[PDB]
Amino acid sequence: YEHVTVIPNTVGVPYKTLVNRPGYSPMVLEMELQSVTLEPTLSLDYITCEYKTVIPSPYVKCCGTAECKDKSLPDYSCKVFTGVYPFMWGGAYCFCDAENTQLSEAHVEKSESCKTEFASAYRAHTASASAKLRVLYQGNNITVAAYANGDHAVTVKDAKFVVGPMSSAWTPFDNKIVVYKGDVYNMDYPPFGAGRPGQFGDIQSRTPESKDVYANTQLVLQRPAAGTVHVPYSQAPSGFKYWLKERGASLQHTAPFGCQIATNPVRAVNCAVGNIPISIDIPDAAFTRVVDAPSVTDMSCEVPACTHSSDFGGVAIIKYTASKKGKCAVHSMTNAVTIREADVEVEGNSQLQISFSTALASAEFRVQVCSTQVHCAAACHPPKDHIVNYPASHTTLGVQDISTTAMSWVQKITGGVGLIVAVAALILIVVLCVSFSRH
Amino acid sequence: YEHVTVIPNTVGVPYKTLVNRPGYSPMVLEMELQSVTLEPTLSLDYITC
Ligand SMILES: *[C@@H]1O[C@H](CO)[C@@H](O)[C@H](O)[C@H]1NC(C)=O
Repeated sequence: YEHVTVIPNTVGVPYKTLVNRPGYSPMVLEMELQSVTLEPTLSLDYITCEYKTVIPSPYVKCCGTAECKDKSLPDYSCKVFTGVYPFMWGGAYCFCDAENTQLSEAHVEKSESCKTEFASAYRAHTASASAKLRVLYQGNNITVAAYANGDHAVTVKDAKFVVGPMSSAWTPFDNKIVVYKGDVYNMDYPPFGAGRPGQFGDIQSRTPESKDVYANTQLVLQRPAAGTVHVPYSQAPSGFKYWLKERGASLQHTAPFGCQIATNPVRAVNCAVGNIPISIDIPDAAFTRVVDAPSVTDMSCEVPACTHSSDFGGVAIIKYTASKKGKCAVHSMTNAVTIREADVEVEGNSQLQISFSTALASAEFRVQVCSTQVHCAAACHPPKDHIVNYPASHTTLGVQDISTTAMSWVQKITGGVGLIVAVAALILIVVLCVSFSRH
Repeated sequence: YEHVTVIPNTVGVPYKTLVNRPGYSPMVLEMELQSVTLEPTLSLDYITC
């Protein structure tokens, strides 16, 4: 047998789905979402890290002049100066008072630290869904894992489960993302080869190991301090290290629906959006012919007390009489109320208790068991607490709601005098019809 | 659970107060006044003999 259902995309909220098959006892299964993972694409746009500035020993000269020869290196720069008269510990370096010259040059390269610490920019666009389910089958909890895209089919305990596709294509991610060691950020990185100094992307590297790099750091030299031998540099401050200082809030806090985000691999998990379709092919072995199930008769219901709450605040006692000892499923056919229990053993002329959750001020509903219906009417009361920690979406109430006793009040209010006014209009128009024929 | 009540200021007369809580069996408590003491201020104006 094949059964298809749909459930809200929520985690930790048990769901009852009643599959019925003529000629056999109908059975209701409990399905729970352990977690749902969304794996986005991974197109590594590039990486970046802190840079090291290499400035070899400056070239000094006397009574002669140096010269700049271009170097095919990133952001390589050079300069010359004249008239410098450096002094060392033992005295002047050389005699030429002003005929001397100084040549300096520098460049910037990647740091070995990049091999361990860095920030990587990807252009992830799409994603795939995988999920974990817990199912109450034959009186035991069973775990299943499958891709929640409507394609993956999984066989367990002789039954075939298919999940997905996700109703909503929404994702918390973005086309372009930047990832640190364990943090993710939605942020539009500058295009490769156009890094703006002092900002993210100031140095661009294709891979942590690729020797080729790109840089933009305005490396300008300056005239050295008089009387000293040294090289000054106007090295641009590293925007990469700085961006780590102003990273801002991570996406695990800014993600709508709070989809928890992990790494290695990067996934977004546990966000409630849309719903999921599930198709279950269940072999008939689990199915039991109706004759096998014990009968039921003399059904009475009572509610000693009930309390509409996020928990199972409602308790109902039912008196039942059955043919023989045996298991029997229990369900509520009204979505406004949910029942924690799935089935129960029935011996005969006995009673039982059931714990349920509702949201109506007055709970008036039918309950199905052993292919029989029993009414239940009660007046719940508001609990004391206004907010709770654990989640509970079972007790969902639409705009339609039970006015309870006040229902009668509005039923009494609905009475109007339109009938009498129409009667008066008819009477006047007829007594006029003596003179009013067809106008 | 919190319950508030008021009882006449009298001694030796038992009082029944029924506290009820939905979802549980209501319970009625017996409260009796053994005695009530009023201690006034003490500002010794003076003494004599
Ligand atoms: C299934 O999970 C529920 C959750 O609390 C647990 O109480 C129960 O013992 C588990 N096993 C079953 C229902 O067989």
